[PDB]
Amino acid sequence: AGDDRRINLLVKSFIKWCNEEGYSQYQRMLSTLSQCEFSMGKTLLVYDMNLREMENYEKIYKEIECSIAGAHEKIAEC
Amino acid sequence: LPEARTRFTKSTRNIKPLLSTFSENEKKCTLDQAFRGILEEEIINNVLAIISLAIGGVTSTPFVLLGDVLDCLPLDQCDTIFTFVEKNVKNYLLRMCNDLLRRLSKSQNTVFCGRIQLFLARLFSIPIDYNLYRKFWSLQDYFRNPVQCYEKISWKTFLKYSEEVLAVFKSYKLDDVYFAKFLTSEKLMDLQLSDSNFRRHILLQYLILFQYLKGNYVLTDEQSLWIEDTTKSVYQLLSENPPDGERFSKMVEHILNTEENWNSWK
Amino acid sequence: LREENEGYAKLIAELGQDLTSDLILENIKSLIGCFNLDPNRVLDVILEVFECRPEHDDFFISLLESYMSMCEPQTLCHILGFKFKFYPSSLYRVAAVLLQFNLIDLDDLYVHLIMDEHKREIAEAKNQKLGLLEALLKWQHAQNIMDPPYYAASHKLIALAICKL
Amino acid sequence: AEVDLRDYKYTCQELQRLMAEIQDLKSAIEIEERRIQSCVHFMTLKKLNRLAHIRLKKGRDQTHEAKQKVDAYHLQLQNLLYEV
Repeated sequence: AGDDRRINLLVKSFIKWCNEEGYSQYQRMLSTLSQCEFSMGKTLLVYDMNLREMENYEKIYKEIECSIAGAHEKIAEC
Repeated sequence: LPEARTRFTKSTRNIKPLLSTFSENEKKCTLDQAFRGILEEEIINNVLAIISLAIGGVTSTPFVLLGDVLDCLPLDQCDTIFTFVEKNVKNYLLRMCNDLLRRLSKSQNTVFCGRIQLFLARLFSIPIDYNLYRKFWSLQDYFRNPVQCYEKISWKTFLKYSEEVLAVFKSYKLDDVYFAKFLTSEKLMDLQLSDSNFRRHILLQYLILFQYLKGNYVLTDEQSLWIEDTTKSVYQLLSENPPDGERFSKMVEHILNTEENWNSWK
Repeated sequence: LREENEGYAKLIAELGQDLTSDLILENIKSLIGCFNLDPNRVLDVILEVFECRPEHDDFFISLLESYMSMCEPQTLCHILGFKFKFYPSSLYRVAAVLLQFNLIDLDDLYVHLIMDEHKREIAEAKNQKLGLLEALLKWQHAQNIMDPPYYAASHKLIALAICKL
Repeated sequence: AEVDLRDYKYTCQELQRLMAEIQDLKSAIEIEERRIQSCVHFMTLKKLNRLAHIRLKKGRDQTHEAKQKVDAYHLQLQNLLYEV
């Protein structure tokens, strides 16, 4: 959401920089590159969180199978 | 100018020495991006709460940093950091809370979502009658979809099924760890009928549907007379509660009046 | 309300049971987390239950204290001002309960409840505040309400409240 | 599909090296190529984030359905134990 707007703003700032002042523009471009690297690291962390959420969903499915076995044992106890 | 950035990263890596060696908007931008890089390294490598306390001591952008931290940490450390946020107390707060609502599946995390919404409020074999199952839960889907309660044929099925279910409820006459949602079980089917509180749920849902219909979008006046007749029969069946039938009936009357108040003011 | 019907139905049917406070708090938190319930509207439902149930006082007082421990104190003041602008002695009863034991708030409710009209009536001589003086005496808060000096004693029912006291 | 199979961070490292080379040259077409590569990398990152979020939402919905079925079975077992 906001990361797409930040990436579009970084692309617009890079296009404006390509269009003391040069050193300040180079510092701003390095700042935009650092923000883009932070966004790429956030995307990699989001992918790792998606893989961990899939692993937790598989663990929840195994716990649901164990709870179905416990429900059969509770049916025998009932 | 990146030499000042490296000097800032040397000074921040305790907090009093960073505040002494920190000594006008672009320098603060380099400082905030240094905090971005250090927090990203700490997410790669608890300490995040310490850096958030440091930013709250020194200082916009900490909302973005906490949003990134809550996006990274899935389940447990997200809960501890949200308790830290509860200990701490613009649009970024609402964005973080909407992301927490959308990421959770509400299977066992409904308590955490309730704490989020409280924070937002602080901000602002046996023969089974399967036909009874099908008719009752088709009526339940009619309760779920009041938009479907505007047609003719769906209204006719609502009439027939509602009159049959209310006939069963009048013919029963019982005369006498928490389960979150409704139990769609074809197996037992009798513990819900023996519990009068389940019928209290169903008749409250009838009364809310009737008050919404009284509250295009037009109906036949004969249908409204049918609704009033069935509404009076619902008041009759709720007066038949052996613990405080008439008292709880007057309670529901007062609640209906107050719902009319909240509708007509808003 | 018009989207989540089962949630408010469960709230009313759970508050409709016969009389454990923290279990009901867990049930309220579960219903709020499941059905996207507005916490202010849940607070309205709890207040109107306590209006319609004057029997079990301190139980619902403890529930309101544990609920308002997680919220802002001015919300009950705005809700009671909204209910007083909505209109019934149950309103005066619940306001007398909520201004005696805990969460006492006299200034904001006096803002929500006429002063220049009362001064003009007192000069020419020479509604809900009176009901609050009736239900509150049913004590220092009433003395703060007292500061015309004899307008309350000019009514009979306030004198009957003071004489019963 | 193909970008999900190929994924990633090496393109970001190459863009950072091209940015360092452009900052060394500034002290032409490489700046335009690096900007186009940065825009393509941002679009690919947004697409991969949307695909991962959709897959996580599908897994969360399936796990919520399985947990609801297991909770219904456990609630029926608890009601059968409370009946006896």
